Parts: sequence; C-alpha cells; structure tokens
Amino acid sequence: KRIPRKTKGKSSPATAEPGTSNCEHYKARPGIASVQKATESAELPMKNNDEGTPDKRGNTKGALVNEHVEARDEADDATKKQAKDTEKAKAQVTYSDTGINNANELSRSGNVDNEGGSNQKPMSTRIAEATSAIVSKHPA
Amino acid sequence: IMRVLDSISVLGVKIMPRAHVVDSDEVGEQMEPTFEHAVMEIYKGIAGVDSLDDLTKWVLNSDLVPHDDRLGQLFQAFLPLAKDLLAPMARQFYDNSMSEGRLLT
Repeated sequence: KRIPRKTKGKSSPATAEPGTSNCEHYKARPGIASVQKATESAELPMKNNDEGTPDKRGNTKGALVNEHVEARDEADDATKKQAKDTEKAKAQVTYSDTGINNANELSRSGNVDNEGGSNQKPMSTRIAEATSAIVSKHPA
Repeated sequence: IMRVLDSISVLGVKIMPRAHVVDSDEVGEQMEPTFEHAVMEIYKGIAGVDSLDDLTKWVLNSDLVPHDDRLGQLFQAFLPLAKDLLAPMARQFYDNSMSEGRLLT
C-alpha cells in the first residue's frame, strides 16, 4: 500500500535434489551485458517538442527566434549531438549542410502564437492590457 | 622479483641489493599532489562522467577490453598531466639518483 507518485498535480525429510546444480560452463555468445546495454540505449522514448505550445497561463513557451532559423539551428544541434555520440570531431552521419536544398522547412518556435501573430508581447500581458484600457474609478 | 633477487649472495657480495634499486612509483610519490592522487582527479575535466566510479564504468565495455574513443579522450586529458607535472620532477629525481651512486631504476 501507500504508493508514491512521479508528479505533483493539484497539491502544489531428506532433500537430496539430484536434479539441478548451478555453477558455470556457458558464456554468452553475443554477450549479455553488451546486447542489453544496446537495448537500454534503444529503450528511451522520444524527447518532447514543447516549442510553440501554450503553457499553464496561456503564453507560448520557448525562445523568440525565426522558425526557419530555429529549424536550421536544431539540425545543427542534432549534428553536434551525433558527433558527440560517435565520438569524432565531426559527425559522419550528418543532418545539416546536406545536398538537399531545404530552405522552406520550418520547425515550431515561440515566435508565433496559436491565433497566428507574433510574441513580442506575451498573451497574458496583451489580454491584461486590452482589459486595463477600459476601466473606471470612483468620482472625487 | 625484487624479493627473490634480494636473497642472492654468491661470494660474500650481494648481487642486486634492495638499497639502490628504484621502484616505478618512487618518482610519483615524492610530489606533493602525489601523481596517482593527481590523476584520480581527471574526471572533473570530462563533461559527463563527474565521478571516478562512473568513469571506470564508462571507459570499459563490461568486457574489460576498453573502447578506443574513451581512451583517446582520456589520453588527451592525461597527456598534459604527464608532460608538464611529471617531467621536470623526474629530471630532478633521476639527476639526484645519478648523483648518489650508480643505481637501477
């Protein structure tokens, strides 16, 4: 009983036994630890794409940058991660500077909102400003 | 092998006494950052190991033949410790040992 949670949510005679005898004498032919270490390399799920998505309050999360520039820098970061994972000074399998011209690709970013406009001012401040424009006070 | 060659004395003279043979780590133990303890501290320069036991797990295969790229990165980290902080101390040590007799190192 009383199981823990990963995330917070709302709350802030004689037995001779001649059968078995387990000692030794077989080695793993591709190798147990090596094949299962490859398996726990492959087991991990995909990391999330939370860019250009609303947060709790409603503002689009992520950095303010052009969509195409963010896609190209994201391919650059994947190439550098591939280089660090193959442990060379240059990733042999590269994701950027390929022969394919891909000057129209766009990965999502925090520049554009859900309605279709820019995020120079966040949506919470825009709504608060558009409703603080029309107020009225008590007379003197 | 030093204990075996210690106990030989043919014609009253001892053949290879212990008193003037130099062990491999005697030049390493006289330094104040004490070289083996100095190269235990190599793991902080490497980005993603940040522990000695994690380093010894990471360099190996779990077969005890190591990967070549981990040895290459650790050797690039290791070569300034062996060229700068070892060689002049070794010059002073082997010069001192050559001054105090004719020895075997």
